[PDB]
Amino acid sequence: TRVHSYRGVLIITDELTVEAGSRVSLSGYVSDGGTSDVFTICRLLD
Amino acid sequence: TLTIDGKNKILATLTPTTIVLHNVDPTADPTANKVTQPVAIFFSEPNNGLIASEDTVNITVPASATVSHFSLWDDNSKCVATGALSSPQFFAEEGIYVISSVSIDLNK
Repeated sequence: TRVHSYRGVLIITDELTVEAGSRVSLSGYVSDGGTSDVFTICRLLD
Repeated sequence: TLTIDGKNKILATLTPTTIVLHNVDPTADPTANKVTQPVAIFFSEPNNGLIASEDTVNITVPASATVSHFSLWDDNSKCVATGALSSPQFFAEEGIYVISSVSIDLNK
């Protein structure tokens, strides 16, 4: 009788996954003119 | 002076099912120094008068523990065979001890 044993290595298996997300943000409004240069009263003529 | 046919037709009835790890050499009936909780160990079919474990067995070893000897147990809570593993080890932290195989052999 021997009963003699052996020894191995520590083998482990795992599944890893990292995830993320996305969101789009928008801000708009109906045009009521716009930032202009030389905002002055005018007198058009044809 | 048994013959292979005999040798085999003997270990078939042995069927160890449990393995317990010990810090020091076991006594005649090892009851103390049990460092790891018992776990199931699936053995195999006798062939050429020796049986060996088939599943790589992983056992939890507590912190600040040493492992140098093992004792196989059967389903009747009776220790069957005792021995020492090839390389002892100290587990300073919580870890897992791996045994590739244990082979009960009668060829010598």
